[PDB]
Amino acid sequence: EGRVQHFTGYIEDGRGIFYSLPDMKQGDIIYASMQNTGGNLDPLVGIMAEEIDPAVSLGQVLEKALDLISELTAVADRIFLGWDDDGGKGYSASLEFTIPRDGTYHIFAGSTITNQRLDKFQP
Amino acid sequence: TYTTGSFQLILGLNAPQVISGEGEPEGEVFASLASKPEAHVQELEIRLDKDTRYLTQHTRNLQPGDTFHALVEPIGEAPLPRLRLTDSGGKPLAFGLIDQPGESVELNYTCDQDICELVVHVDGTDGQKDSGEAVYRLLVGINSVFLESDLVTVGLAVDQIVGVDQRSENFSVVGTLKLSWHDPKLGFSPDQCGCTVKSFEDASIRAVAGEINLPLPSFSFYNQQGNRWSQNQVIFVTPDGRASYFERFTVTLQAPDFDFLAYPFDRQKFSIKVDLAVPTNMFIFNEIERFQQVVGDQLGEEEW
Amino acid sequence: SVFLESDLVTVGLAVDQIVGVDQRSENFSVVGTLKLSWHDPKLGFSPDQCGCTVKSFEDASIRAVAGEINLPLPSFSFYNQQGNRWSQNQVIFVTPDGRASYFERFTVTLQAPDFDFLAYPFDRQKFSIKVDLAVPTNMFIFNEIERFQQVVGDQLGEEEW
Ligand SMILES: [Ca+2]
Ligand SMILES: [Ca+2]
Ligand code: NA
Ligand code: NA
Repeated sequence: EGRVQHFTGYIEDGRGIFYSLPDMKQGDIIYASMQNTGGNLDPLVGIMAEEIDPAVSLGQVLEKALDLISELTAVADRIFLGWDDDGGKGYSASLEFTIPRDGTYHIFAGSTITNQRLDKFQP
Repeated sequence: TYTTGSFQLILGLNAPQVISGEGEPEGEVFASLASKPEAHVQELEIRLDKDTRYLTQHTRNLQPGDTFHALVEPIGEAPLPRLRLTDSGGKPLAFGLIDQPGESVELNYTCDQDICELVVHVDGTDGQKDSGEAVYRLLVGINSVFLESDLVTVGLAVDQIVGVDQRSENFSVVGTLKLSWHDPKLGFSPDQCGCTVKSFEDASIRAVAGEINLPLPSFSFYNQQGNRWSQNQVIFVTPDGRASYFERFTVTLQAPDFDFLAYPFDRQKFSIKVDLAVPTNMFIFNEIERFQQVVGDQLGEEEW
Repeated sequence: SVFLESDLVTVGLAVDQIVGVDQRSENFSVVGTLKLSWHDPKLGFSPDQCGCTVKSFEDASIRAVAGEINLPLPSFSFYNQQGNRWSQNQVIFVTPDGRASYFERFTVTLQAPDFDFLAYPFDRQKFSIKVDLAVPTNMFIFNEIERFQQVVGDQLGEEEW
């Protein structure tokens, strides 16, 4: 009947927290759901088997007054094997991922890059 | 006439409980939503002064499955502005792509959630405002494309100029205030009361909005000193969404537009400013109601 | 950031009318405009609930809004206030970011025993409008002065003082 875990955490600056999954199996289906419980955080949840650092070029995407959906889509799709953007529940802060091969994987729990204001667009 | 609003529909197949007011969902599904779509398109010429250089317009309400197109164009040789679309929260859904010739910055989007509630942005953030008059044609569409401010007709009349403080540069006046305004979201359904009219008495538009938890055109006398003595205060709401406010009042107002330099041969301005307390994008004054003589001629009285 | 720092408020003031001076009782009255803007992440508004950038609390005292929200805010008092103040267009705005602002046109009566009328009419005077916080330095402090409008507004004909 499925197996479930709970976690609570804090995204401090925008930069995310890593959770390690050892002994993942070929075929097994990972379900992840990330809900805001305080602050203005719009969640981003993702999966990767290799630890290469998202903060630096996500930092570089912020620097661009550039469109952006395409720029962020391209970066995300390249850095994560599967990913999803909080958008409350409208963007269904949640994914389903079937594990391609045996090994240790890591899920990323953090912030997306969004605009919050109507008075100016500064994401 | 035809009537409007929201409803709860209970459908039952071999279920006598449904005609008794009793809808608890049960059993196998038999029914749902039955069927290009319908389109809606709007003009507006937006204008971008030194005063106003970012502008946003809240869209009204797209069904999952709906496509949104928008195009800006220069009126004179004014610069191509930055265009984008966004949700009510400000998360971006699109950007403006400047076109093949380079005369129109166009943008495109079709809709995800069972409510998409979109917001269009255009900015003249790009350069220093040289004479502050570059103006644009904005085209918009889905497939009343923009949700509009409901329109209030305000009226005022004065019965007595009852005090003038020459030292402190203020005065006092007695008068009558009326606002009438048609908002469907106000709508009273008649069988509850058994009447055409619902009355709220002895309270401030503000207070009634709070009680009802909806938006209303609240206001303040701009230069009011302290408190105002308001009598025959009332707000009327009919079923239709037609609404009215009536208030005789006695208010004390600061007017530093006084100059007493050529006293007694001076002349003066008594200005009674009534501002709203909500932006232009929700309510605006649209008409002036001459509901009575504006200034009430008792001439013997005489001081001013 | 290993020690907990006071969040930093930028306050601003401007006067529109010097409307009363009581020379006997050594006080005066003034009409003006008060603004405090201050960034506190702890009332972060998440946008999809309201469907807006802005959350507004209107017609109440920072104190009262803190009480309603049950969190800490930079409340203040005009220091030498006599009796009550007539406050209009009162409001406090909070965006998602934790950026917050207070706006209040007011009409207040202030005790100034810094009056000396010894060389009347050749006397000169100080109208001081002191705005203290009501919370210590270790929670909130004033960090900037906002020149949001002309501080004193030049109508020169008016003339008494
Ligand atoms: Ca003294
Ligand atoms: Ca004057
Ligand atoms: Na009089
Ligand atoms: Na005076």
